[PDB]
Amino acid sequence: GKLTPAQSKNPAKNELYLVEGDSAGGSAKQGRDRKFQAILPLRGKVINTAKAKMADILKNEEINTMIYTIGAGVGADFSIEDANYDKIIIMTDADTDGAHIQTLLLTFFYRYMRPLVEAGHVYIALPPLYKAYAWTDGELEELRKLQRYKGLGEMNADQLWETTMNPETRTLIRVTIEDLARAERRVNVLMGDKVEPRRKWIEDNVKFT
Amino acid sequence: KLTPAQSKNPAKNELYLVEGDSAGGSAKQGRDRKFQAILPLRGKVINTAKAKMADILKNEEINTMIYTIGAGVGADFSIEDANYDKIIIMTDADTDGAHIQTLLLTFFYRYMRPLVEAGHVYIALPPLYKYAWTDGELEELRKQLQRYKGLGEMNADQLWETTMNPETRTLIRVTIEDLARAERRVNVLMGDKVEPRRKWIEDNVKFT
Amino acid sequence: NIQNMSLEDIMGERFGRYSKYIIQDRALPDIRDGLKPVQRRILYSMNKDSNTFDKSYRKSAKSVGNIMGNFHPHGDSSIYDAMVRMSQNWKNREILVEMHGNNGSMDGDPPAAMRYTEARLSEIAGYLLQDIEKKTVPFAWNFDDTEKEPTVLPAAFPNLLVNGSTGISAGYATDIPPHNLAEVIDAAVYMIDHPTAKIDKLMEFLPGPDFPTGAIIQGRDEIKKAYETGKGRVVVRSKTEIEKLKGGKEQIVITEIPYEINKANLVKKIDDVRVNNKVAGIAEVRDESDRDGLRIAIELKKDANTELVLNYLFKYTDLQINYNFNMVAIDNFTPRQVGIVPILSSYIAHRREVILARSRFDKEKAEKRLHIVEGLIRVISILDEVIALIRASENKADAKENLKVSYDFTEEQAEAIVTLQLYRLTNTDVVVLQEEEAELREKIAMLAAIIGDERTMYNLMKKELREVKKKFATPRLSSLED
Amino acid sequence: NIQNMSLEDIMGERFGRYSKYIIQDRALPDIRDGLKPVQRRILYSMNKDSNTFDKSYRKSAKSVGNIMGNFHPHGDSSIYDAMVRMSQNWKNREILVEMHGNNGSMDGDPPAAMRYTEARLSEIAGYLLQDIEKKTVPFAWNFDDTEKEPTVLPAAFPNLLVNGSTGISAGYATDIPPHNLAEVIDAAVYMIDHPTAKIDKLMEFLPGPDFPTGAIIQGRDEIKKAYETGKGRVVVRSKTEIEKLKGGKEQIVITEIPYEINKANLVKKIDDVRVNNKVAGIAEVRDESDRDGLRIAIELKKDANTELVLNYLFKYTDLQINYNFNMVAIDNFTPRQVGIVPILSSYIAHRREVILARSRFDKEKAEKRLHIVEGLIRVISILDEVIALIRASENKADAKENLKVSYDFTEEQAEAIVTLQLYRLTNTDVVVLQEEEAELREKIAMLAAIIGDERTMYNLMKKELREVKKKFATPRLSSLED
DNA sequence: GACTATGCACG
DNA sequence: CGTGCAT
DNA sequence: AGTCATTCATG
DNA sequence: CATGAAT
Ligand SMILES: N[C@@H]1CCN(c2c(F)cc3c(=O)c(C(=O)O)cn(C4CC4)c3c2Cl)C1
Ligand SMILES: N[C@@H]1CCN(c2c(F)cc3c(=O)c(C(=O)O)cn(C4CC4)c3c2Cl)C1
Ligand SMILES: [Mg+2]
Ligand SMILES: [Mg+2]
Ligand SMILES: [Mg+2]
Ligand SMILES: [Mg+2]
Ligand SMILES: [Mg+2]
Ligand SMILES: [Mg+2]
Repeated sequence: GKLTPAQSKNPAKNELYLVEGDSAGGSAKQGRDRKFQAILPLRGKVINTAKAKMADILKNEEINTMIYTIGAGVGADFSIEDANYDKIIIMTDADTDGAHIQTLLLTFFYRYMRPLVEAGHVYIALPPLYKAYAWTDGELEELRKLQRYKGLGEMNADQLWETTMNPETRTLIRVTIEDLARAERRVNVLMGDKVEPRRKWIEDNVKFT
Repeated sequence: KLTPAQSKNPAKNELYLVEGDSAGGSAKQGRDRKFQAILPLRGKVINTAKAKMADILKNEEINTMIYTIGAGVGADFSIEDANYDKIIIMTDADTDGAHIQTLLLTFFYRYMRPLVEAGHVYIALPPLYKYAWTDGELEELRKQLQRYKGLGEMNADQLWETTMNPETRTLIRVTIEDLARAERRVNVLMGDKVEPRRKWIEDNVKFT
Repeated sequence: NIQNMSLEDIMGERFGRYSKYIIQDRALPDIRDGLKPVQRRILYSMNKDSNTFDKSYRKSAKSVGNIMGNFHPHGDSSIYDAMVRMSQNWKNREILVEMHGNNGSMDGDPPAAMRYTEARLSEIAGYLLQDIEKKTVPFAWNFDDTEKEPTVLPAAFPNLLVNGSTGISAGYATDIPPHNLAEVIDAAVYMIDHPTAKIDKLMEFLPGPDFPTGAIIQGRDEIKKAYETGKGRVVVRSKTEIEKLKGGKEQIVITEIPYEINKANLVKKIDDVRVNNKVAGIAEVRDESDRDGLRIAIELKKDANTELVLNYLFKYTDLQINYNFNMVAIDNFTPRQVGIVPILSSYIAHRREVILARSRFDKEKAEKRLHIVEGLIRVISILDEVIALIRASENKADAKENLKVSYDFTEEQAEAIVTLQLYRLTNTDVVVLQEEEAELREKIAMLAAIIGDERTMYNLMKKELREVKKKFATPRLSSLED
Repeated sequence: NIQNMSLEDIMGERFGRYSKYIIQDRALPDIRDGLKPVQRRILYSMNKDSNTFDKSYRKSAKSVGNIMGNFHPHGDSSIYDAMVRMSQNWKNREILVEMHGNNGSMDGDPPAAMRYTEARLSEIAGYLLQDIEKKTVPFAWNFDDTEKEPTVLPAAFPNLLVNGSTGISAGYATDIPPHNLAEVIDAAVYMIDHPTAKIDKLMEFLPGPDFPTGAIIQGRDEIKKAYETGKGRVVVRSKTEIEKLKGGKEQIVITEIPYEINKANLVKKIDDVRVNNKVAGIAEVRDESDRDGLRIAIELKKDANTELVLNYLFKYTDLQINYNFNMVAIDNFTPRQVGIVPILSSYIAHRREVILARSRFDKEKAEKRLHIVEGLIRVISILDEVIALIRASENKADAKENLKVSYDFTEEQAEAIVTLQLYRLTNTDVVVLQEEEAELREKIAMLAAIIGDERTMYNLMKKELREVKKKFATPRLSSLED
């Protein structure tokens, strides 16, 4: 077992944590409420489900232990009720690469688990940037009335709780597929096989200065 | 694991028992691939004297040694079916290198006596400073500095010229010149029993 | 060409080298600062880098590399591992390094790789290093011949007993348990006054071990045997308790456990006792420890005899274990089995060399300075003249000789005078200089006392050992039973 | 508690966040200095630490960690693997890093881990950093706000073409082969004179890529295509020679292979032909590469069409490959497909920028001192009343003020005067000072010229490029064939 | 970025 | 066995 | 002190 | 299938 399980098996409040790296992976085990929170360290960069073969996608340890740990099976063989967690939260560094990961994961939770996503079940944790913690460069100027977090790993097991894991002190972005169509196009282009649409998308949307 | 010599020839070929992949890698680059193989040893080697000949045949380092030296181990040891003419031990100049030399020699003494009493087992002498070996050979070179912390901080072509090149290298050759005073020496120092050794240390090791 | 060594002799030389080195320079602590050489290097390096309790944290790897390149020519994983340990408040009684991030847990899971963690010395580690600039401890060259390293730290508190060691050399090995900082100090204070103190008086201040893990230590007799010969076998038992529940279902709650024990394995090994049913009627083991408390609750059955469960757990698990003293350390360059006395003595011995060295250093400093000040007070009364005389001089050297010959100033005073910046000729108030002249004689005096009178020196040793104690003292965690 | 976002949005402020960073700040070189950020940080750091070609090697880990705590908040593996590359001379035409130890082979076996190796900048890397201390390039805060780092090096030689780059971000990738140093300089030298130069003419100076592994580059028209649009496919083929062995059997001897190609795999794949008999005639495939040469022997059987074999291997192995240009770089904060012209021009634009800054800088310094010397030359004429005045002054602050108001000195001068050591009052030789006022006037003119004569500026830039050429120029390794 | 095995003394 | 510096 | 896997765009 | 900075 790569995964660290919740103490009591209540798929009614049980949350599955997808953490980037064993560094933060562990710093997450320690800081948790063990009765209802499990931890699954994601060792590496999660595979691109939109780019690769549904043959190779299945023979990928990081995806398997998610198909097994989620307990519903992927594809259409997906029973959204025989799952094992109410909320599935994606916990990553507040960095560029963490962002990249938030991506690759999403595309999987849509390509191969649309239901879990449409059922408003998938979330995205929101770790802090500064320390009296803040989240945006504006919320720092208000506290000036000074540590800078380079990611989840350089954070202490007690601190990560009060700030991003505590179901009271935390703020979770809740993924919803609002317009199933204008969404299919976005996941399809960013993470797709075709390079030239991505290029154009970056050119039209990304401001270089 | 092993890097062969480009040509089998049990009479001229040399097997280099190196300390760790990084040194074993500088060696794979300096060799004369025609007659020099390289088998790198990964970490401190198993004390063939302290442990059970059971768990001994289970140590990968040892298996991949009995098999490439190609003559089996112990009593079933065919001295003639040997694979290499000279078996050379290359470890750092540092103490842990010294330690390994110990661990190996005890193996070759205990589970391959024949290859040891045959003067086939050698020990490379890398350079301490840079080209001088002993602290004295240093004071000389200042008349007419880079100190070496291990075989690994040395460059490939430097390695060759100084230790691996037959024409230019200095070797020790472990000769068992007394099967009695060379048994009571292994068992005291590598034996299961700790008291003897604590004493030997207390008697021979001057702590200044 | 090849030289022929004897197997008997090659093995002799080689094991001798390893033996000696690995004894005095790897697995065993110096009896005075209670540090293995890598530990010492870590601390010293971090300090040289201003990576201290008061200044920012610092990516660990930065530190580790700096350590590996200036002082400790070995694996970066050894260095970090050791650096990590010194920062884990469940292995050390009084942590030497503070680390932001994942340093592990009592569950024994691994720390974050050094890329993730940042670190700095603890306030108290500061004290181990106190006065080190002041030429107070013997330095040698680093493996490089490029930089000098301390061979022992000043040790403003007696680290060897306070944080313990352990401990695997060759021919020898060591195991010394942590001790309450406040008590070890009380002990040393007494022995400073009564050199000849014997173990029994000593144990009135230093009753025995104080594991950061806490718990219960049984065996007052073997503690003395230990404090006496250095070896000895005490007993360490988990702090238990009983809660009551519904249906008349009693519960065993554990809150402290045996030093050096892996909470996780302890929990599984217990739970195994349930599964295998090695003793009658356990319900369910559960680790309910969260970030601010240790709690293994062992739930029992309806008609369950709690006092047999508990006793089986003590006998057949690590819920209670044997801690063996084996106090080995390195006195005068060699390994020594030592008891509570040789330890506490060498510490005083050392603190002594340290306080003398420090005092000579400060004394010479104040002296060289007093000298300059005496110089300046004279000048002021002949300022015009000295200016006039410099002006008439030819270069700088001529000025100085002229000062010497004409006013009997000394080389060192002439230099001082002649290299004052013009604006100094404004703040020309002597009453202020006279004040410093005095502050300085007083200082020189107080220090000369210390050097000339063993009793005045030991009186400092004591003053200081108390401040440390006042400043860092804490309660016991482990309780004692005979 | 919660806040909702669209799947169409959370994939927007993410992948667009990643994209930009990976593109601006990771996998693509800056067109002016030819460095991806990791590399530029590596070089800046090693240089900041006097870890250069003329001083001793420094343990790789010491370096690596310093980079990681100062500038590059990332993997130490990533940092070392990069440092290692900059040091291997079968990947770099002009290596930027010198590494004592096992840094790898063309057989591509792993470099020793960072705990074994030491390293320093190469002499020519000095040239990449030349004049950094002079405010030539723009700096910015580090991820940490403790230190400023350069965004681009001064680049005294045109690295991006000389060494090459590669090359995989998101939305763009890059492949730029290496080039001979002398040639790229000739090219830029020409274009400094003729801003409006045709590729055809430039190519008289820059005939095509020069890989450090040599070999044969085939495809004149395809090079042009690349030098012009930045995309192009050329063929790279191994240097071959044939040796008539005794027995009527021929032997193909390889002595150089294609850039980026693994000698070990290449031998394997070739022998794997021999063993499957895909083409017929191969007898033994035997690598004979020693420490001072490349040599693969392919011993063919007696009577066997050596052209059919050789060609088979060219098509079906890496004995011969297609090398694709895809020259992208970061001009103005953004990725740009570019050819020889935008490249050389961007470099030239940069040197210009640099040389101007550099010159504003020394001139500033030379001004500030000339101003003080003017001040000092004056004081000498009025020394007596000046000492006099500083005398009647209340304090340093009042002396400067007094100096100003009484005699027109300026802050800058008032300060220099008021902080002179008493012994300066010995000297009264205006003649040495006047020799300096002259030297400084001259220095300033020369610089000022440079700053305000576009032409003057360029001949300097050329003067320097030629010196770089004279000192580091080396012969082609790769032959060209239409 | 986890996993994998050794030496050494000790109950 | 499991300890902690070393390979 | 090596070994395993993923990104990204390209021919 | 590699490539080389990244997880
Ligand atoms: N089967 C497993 C899946 C993950 N994994 C690997 C792997 F093969 C190699 C590396 C690796 O070189 C590395 C590094 O710092 O250079 C870092 N990492 C970790 C940051 C992710 C690696 C990982 Cl996880 C193999
Ligand atoms: N053939 C064996 C299999 C296991 N093994 C191991 C191993 F398991 C762990 C480590 C290890 O922790 C380490 C370190 O730097 O801390 C260094 N080394 C290398 C210097 C020797 C290790 C090695 Cl080789 C090699
Ligand atoms: Mg990160
Ligand atoms: Mg070594
Ligand atoms: Mg390790
Ligand atoms: Mg027990
Ligand atoms: Mg890697
Ligand atoms: Mg081909």
